[PDB]
Amino acid sequence: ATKKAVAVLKGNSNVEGVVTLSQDDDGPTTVNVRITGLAPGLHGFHLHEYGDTTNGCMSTGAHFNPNKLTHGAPGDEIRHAGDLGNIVANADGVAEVTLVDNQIPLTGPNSVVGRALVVHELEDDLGKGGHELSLTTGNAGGRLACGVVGLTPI
Amino acid sequence: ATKKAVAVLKGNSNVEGVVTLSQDDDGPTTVNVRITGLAPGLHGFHLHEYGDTTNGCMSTGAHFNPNKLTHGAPGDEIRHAGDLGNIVANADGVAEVTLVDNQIPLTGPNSVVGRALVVHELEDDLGKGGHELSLTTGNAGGRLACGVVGLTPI
Ligand SMILES: [Cu+2]
Ligand SMILES: [Cu+2]
Ligand SMILES: [Zn+2]
Ligand SMILES: [Zn+2]
Repeated sequence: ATKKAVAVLKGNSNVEGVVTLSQDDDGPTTVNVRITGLAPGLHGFHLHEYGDTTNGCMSTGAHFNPNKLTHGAPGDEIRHAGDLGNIVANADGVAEVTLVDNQIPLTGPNSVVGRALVVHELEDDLGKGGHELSLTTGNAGGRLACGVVGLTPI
Repeated sequence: ATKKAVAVLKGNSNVEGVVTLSQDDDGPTTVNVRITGLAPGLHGFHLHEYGDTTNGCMSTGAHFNPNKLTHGAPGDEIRHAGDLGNIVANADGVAEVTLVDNQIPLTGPNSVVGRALVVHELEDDLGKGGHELSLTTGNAGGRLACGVVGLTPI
């Protein structure tokens, strides 16, 4: 029983991309990321709470965090539901990677359909940077591009 | 049990807009529309099945139609769930209006969160135009702008 979703990422920058998501029943969610125009290196990549882009990517609110935990790495016990970690942009400015995660389902109470994905200006310090913002945003800086998670045919 | 959503409509031209949606429990959905850049006159306004904008507005698929009926006016018995009728653009190209509809909930099996709102080039003939496309699309022509229905703070 596969369900599928997609986010088209755009912003007030030259960064663009498409992210596809799929899930069987209540299993983990598979996320295929392809984003262009990125500065080579690490970029924070998160599922934010709201699929609201009225005033740009800041309208999407904070990292999706139904458990009221602090910011961490995807592999950590302590993390936000939306904490997908970093993606790596290559020398052509392309990040292309498939991630699998268990806190961003497409069905049920914590469904991320209608929320938003956001790619960030800076590396996500995973809560370990010892910076003022480490424990909330990973100090990932600005929101280069974002898109609402929408349903797509199976 | 209040729920709210929003769609930010964008497309290939200067037509753009913001549509807010709200629903208490499982009652009707109130829809506040503001769209600019329109040719003065009538424009079809529909909720399409998919929140997929990978191929511009065409990838949003057909009108949301969980009951598999033919295309109609919002007040008709025989209509698509997504059939919200026409909106009227004034001489300045602005269409601002509030609609209430009972087939576009924000929760449940027929929820429209993660689907898409689309504003059309032409008038929706409401299935009565005696046209080849009347009973599917209302012969409403091209898709000027569209946006995914995303969650927004209550
Ligand atoms: Cu983020
Ligand atoms: Cu339509
Ligand atoms: Zn976080
Ligand atoms: Zn229709």
